[PDB]
Amino acid sequence: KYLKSVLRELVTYLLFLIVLCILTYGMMSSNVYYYTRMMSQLFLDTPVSKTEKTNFKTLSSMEDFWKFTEGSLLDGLYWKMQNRSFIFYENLLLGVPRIRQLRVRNGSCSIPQDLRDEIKECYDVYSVSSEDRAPFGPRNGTAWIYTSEKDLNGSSHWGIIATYSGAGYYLDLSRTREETAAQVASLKKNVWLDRGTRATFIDFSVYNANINLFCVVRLLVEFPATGGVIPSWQFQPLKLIRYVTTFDFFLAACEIIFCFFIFYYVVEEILEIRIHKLHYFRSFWNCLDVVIVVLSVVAIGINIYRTSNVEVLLQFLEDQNTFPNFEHLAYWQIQFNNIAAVTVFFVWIKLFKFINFNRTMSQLSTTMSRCAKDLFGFAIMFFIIFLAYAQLAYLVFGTQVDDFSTFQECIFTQFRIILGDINFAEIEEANRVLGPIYFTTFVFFMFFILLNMFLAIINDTYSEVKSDLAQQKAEM
Amino acid sequence: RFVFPEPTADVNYIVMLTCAVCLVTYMVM
Ligand SMILES: *[C@@H]1O[C@H](CO)[C@@H](O)[C@H](O)[C@H]1NC(C)=O
Ligand SMILES: *[C@@H]1O[C@H](CO)[C@@H](O)[C@H](O)[C@H]1NC(C)=O
Ligand SMILES: *[C@@H]1O[C@H](CO)[C@@H](O)[C@H](O)[C@H]1NC(C)=O
Repeated sequence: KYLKSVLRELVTYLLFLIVLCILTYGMMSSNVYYYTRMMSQLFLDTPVSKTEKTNFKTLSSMEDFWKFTEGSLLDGLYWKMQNRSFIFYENLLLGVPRIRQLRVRNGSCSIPQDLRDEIKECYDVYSVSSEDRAPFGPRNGTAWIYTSEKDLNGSSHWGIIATYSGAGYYLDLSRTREETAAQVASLKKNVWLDRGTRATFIDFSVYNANINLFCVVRLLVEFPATGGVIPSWQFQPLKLIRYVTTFDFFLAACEIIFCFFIFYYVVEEILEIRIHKLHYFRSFWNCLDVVIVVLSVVAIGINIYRTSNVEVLLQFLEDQNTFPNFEHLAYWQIQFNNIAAVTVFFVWIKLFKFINFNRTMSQLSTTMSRCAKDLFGFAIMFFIIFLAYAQLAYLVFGTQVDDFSTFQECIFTQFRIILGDINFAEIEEANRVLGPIYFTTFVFFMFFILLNMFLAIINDTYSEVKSDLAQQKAEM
Repeated sequence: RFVFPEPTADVNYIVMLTCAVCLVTYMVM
């Protein structure tokens, strides 16, 4: 046999690949790019005021933030129509933007008594157990009163320094600039960004009715306890009103067919595991199917969890003078994309099983497979030295370089050096004794010696495989 | 006479390293 059985097993895979490709082409269009590009350039690439050149992307002080919040921010939220506020005369600013603050309390840490004459207070780094909850300043509104995480429908964020909660002191802004500017001025006069503040969030969203794509915008600013400002941004093109055009029904039908295909595969895998050979995991061709089906079922579960959860849109459509809460939907969309992008990768990778249709491809596959059993040991022995260099660099230079400021950053820096991108022109300033020594040793031992065993093993394996397959003709 | 602290998120690397060493030595042994 081996032919009349594989032909069905091949066409069933080809149809699966076609459906997956249709889905991938469907979700990713070419209109999201320019949408997000203009949306980002409107807020990030514009100076706070015409008399300086410090944009939100390069904030450096607590004072610059106030210049930003009344400035390039208000100028890019409210556009006078030739009341509603269309950003680019196409994008609709639905709802109102909301600002929020996360801060810690006075006396959150301890100082020694021998120098407790000059140090009058300390503000410890942000922690859920050290977060202030008392009302400060003038106790008028929601901007000076703590609010629990469940009363804001919020969640965690996982910023750059730490993972911030969903609570804090929040404030909703108006619809016209005339009142939003007054509110911001009121916040700035009665000092609101004190020394105790640790994080600030700004959130809003737009519609852009021409195409059907919501865009949710979040801006984070972090204040480390050691001083400084760290900005971050996130623009997400969500889509929530899918069924309008025929292509949408086409995509839904392809999704249904995809679910049917994955159900078929899981059934034929359970049948094979139970009604046939047990513990068939020494193949790498069946350990790939389980990964694909698990990733697919996780993606389907996430889609069912998220798509069926859209009542927040209905609540916003009831009254459209309140802040819409679309933060969870963007997070789940990001998670769904991160899963689909890996699923399609493995689906494409699986195609290698189907290419043995002549001598050359078969022998290349044999060489590639036989060369994996022994490359594994050298890969481990090489990665051990790689991590040794990584930890050495992290311990030595990981305090002044900022390219080695984190372990994974050290790994990426080493890989970039391997590609030939990073030069040590700053390492001497970082260190003059152990800098050039480390650089020379790394670029000599792991680029002239260690990196050639990979070539040697492959070269020898291919040579012996070809010689064996040629000798396989002296017997026949 | 008991407490479920869960106060912070700053992990203590000493216990993690000790446990990792104690399991790695067991595996190799
Ligand atoms: C912060 O606390 C310190 C002592 O804990 C005290 O001086 C005061 O309550 C606060 N500091 C200032 C400058 O108000
Ligand atoms: C706070 O409330 C007082 C009295 O209720 C009012 O006079 C003041 O304008 C309000 N706003 C402030 C202090 O920012
Ligand atoms: C949070 O969710 C509740 C649930 O209905 C909603 O009434 C409320 O407006 C939302 N926002 C806040 C700030 O409570």
